[PDB]
Amino acid sequence: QDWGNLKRYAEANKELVRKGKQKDRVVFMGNSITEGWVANDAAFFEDNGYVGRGIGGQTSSHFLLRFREDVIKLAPALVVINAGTNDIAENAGAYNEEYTFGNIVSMVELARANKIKVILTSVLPAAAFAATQAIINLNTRIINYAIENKIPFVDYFVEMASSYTRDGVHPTLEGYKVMEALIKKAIDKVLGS
Amino acid sequence: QDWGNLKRYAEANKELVRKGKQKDRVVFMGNSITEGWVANDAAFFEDNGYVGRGIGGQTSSHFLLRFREDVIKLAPALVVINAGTNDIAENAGAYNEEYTFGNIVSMVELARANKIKVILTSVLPAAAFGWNPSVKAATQAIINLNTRIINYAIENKIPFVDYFVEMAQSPNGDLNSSYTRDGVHPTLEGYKVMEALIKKAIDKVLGSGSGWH
Repeated sequence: QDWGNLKRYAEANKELVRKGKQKDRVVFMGNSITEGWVANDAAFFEDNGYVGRGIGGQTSSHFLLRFREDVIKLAPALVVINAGTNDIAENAGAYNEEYTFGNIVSMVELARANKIKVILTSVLPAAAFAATQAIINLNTRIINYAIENKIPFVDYFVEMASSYTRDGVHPTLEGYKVMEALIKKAIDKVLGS
Repeated sequence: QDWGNLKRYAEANKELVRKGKQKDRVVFMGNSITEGWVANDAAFFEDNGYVGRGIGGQTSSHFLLRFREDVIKLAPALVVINAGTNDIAENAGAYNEEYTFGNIVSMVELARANKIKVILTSVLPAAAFGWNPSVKAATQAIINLNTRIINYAIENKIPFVDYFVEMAQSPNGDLNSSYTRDGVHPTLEGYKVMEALIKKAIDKVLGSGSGWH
């Protein structure tokens, strides 16, 4: 058993460490949208020196368990954390806003303890404006925390289903292309500052 | 679902916060050893203002998941971490020293981010019994993990309480046979050895809490 799925990237991490620490490496942590980003446009990551560490179906608890191996040990300059909303889908009745939010705080604090800059992101489903309440309440709580602690963040807007989404939840390839320009702006500002 | 077992102490944490803030609270994070310590010797915790947050069978990965709710949100002065016994025992999966040691470091960094002092501790010696061939390899893993912990403690000026050296026996490095009956918990005599060490170390960090006596 390997509940956190540290196995998923363990060999890939080994191959990275063998190739030497890298300037301005950015790690993307997240669930299926982050996983699907690499699947849909691997060259965006490879060309930019970005490392995708997304795993579909996972919660912020899994992210916290993988954080040291899949982020800290890669010695990145910056980590993009897409976490929060997916716990509501995945945990359904057991979702607890305090626990999810606390996992995000924990990863921010681990990143900062290791001199890794942070961008928090969220991909807000279109029909989020049943779980609307939980999604908005969590996103607003993260926004307030981000402002109070000067954490840059990016709220990707998913249109109503559109050449950018089929279901109003997940990006198409074209939807990923427009998320790329936006996240790059955020990253290059954070790395330059 | 609640793989970390945040449910175990959720209600007890609520009732603790209801009773108000305590300046010198110490939280003990741990597995069956720590859970059974409160069961066998509640007075040691109650008399000294310590809070036990042990859960049986749990690994350092569980502890990392529970750390914010069961340590940070209790606003303690200090957290005692004893982690590793079940990582090595493999009751919850294969053992990886890097993963386990890294979970301990992550807890230390979360503690420090929250102005909580840390005492790190040795994983206890493995108990030899019957026809269990895994015990000699577990002892080598325990000693190697404790070495990673103690060098990290030295590097970061963190106190390290060496239960192991006081509870192991020669030549095999396994548990003093007197110090366990069930192979899961120290006996009370074993807990008393651990109490003298950890209380001395807590009092060194926080000062004497004896009051007027």
